[PDB]
Amino acid sequence: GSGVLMVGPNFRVGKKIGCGNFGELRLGKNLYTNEYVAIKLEPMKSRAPQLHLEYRFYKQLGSGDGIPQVYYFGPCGKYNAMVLELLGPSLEDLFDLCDRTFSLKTVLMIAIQLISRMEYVHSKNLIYRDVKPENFLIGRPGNKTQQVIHIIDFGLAKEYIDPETKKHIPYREHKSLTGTARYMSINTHLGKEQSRRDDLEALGHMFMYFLRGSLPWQGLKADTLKERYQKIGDTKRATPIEVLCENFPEMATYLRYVRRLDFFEKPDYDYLRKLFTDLFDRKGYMFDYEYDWIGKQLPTPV
Ligand SMILES: CC(C)(C)c1ccc(Nc2nc3ccc(C#N)cc3[nH]2)cc1
Repeated sequence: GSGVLMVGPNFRVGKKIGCGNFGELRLGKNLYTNEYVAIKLEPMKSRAPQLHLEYRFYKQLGSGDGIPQVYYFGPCGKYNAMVLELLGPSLEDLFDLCDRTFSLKTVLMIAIQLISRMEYVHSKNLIYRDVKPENFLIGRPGNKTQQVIHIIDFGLAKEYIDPETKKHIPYREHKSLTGTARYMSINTHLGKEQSRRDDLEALGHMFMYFLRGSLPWQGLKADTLKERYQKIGDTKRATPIEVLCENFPEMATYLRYVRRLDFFEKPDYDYLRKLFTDLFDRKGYMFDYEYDWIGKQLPTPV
């Protein structure tokens, strides 16, 4: 036939975009509306499927602020595909573009939005579990949500409230480590079941990462993943919050609060946001969405 890969009745699959994957994220086009989209692909032969249920997580999330719109899920050649709204570059891409350091203003504008974003996700009975700069993308120049920080990849998500019992998932240990070691919470390092508190702690680690330019456990290597994980964990525990957050009192207060939350406990999202909006106002900053990357030349697939 054609020679061209189609998804559903109107989505033309195009070049693969982004870094790493390996052909799992491709640019696409909606031939019917003449709009570009992002297409996530998973070989039907996959060992550990994640696509179809990530799709289900999106259905459960519904339409939300900062949540990419999902258009289709279906077979595509020897692939299973999920089609979503095309977005802009990730926070990691922007960080590199800004010489690997964000100003406090930029970081606070990011943190205020991400705390709300996480609260939205949690309000849908889901815990994220995959916090990292690569999973947060700004909108597209023009498509009016370019200043909005979006969250992607719910492949590692989990329902923390059992749909039938309506009870919080039970506490337990011995969970295998798979997530990204640089940002994960200390309790995650200990093999404990993750809950709402962990998503928040991970955000904190990321905030300090942006503010300092790096984290003090970032260069640890070992002979086995488990060994690398343990080392990073030991250093996180061995580094006092007052040292990690030197010169950023509010960041220390945030991190101390989340690190001390109980497993079943619902975080006080308003409290955490106010720590940052109070500081923001105190510094005299204006929440005008003028991040550090404003004015630069942004990487784009199209
Ligand atoms: C920096 C560069 C690699 C060119 C780049 C690559 C892709 C996008 N845009 C983009 N929109 C997306 C929507 C959903 C998902 C998922 N899951 C990934 C995306 N990536 C923006 C910039």
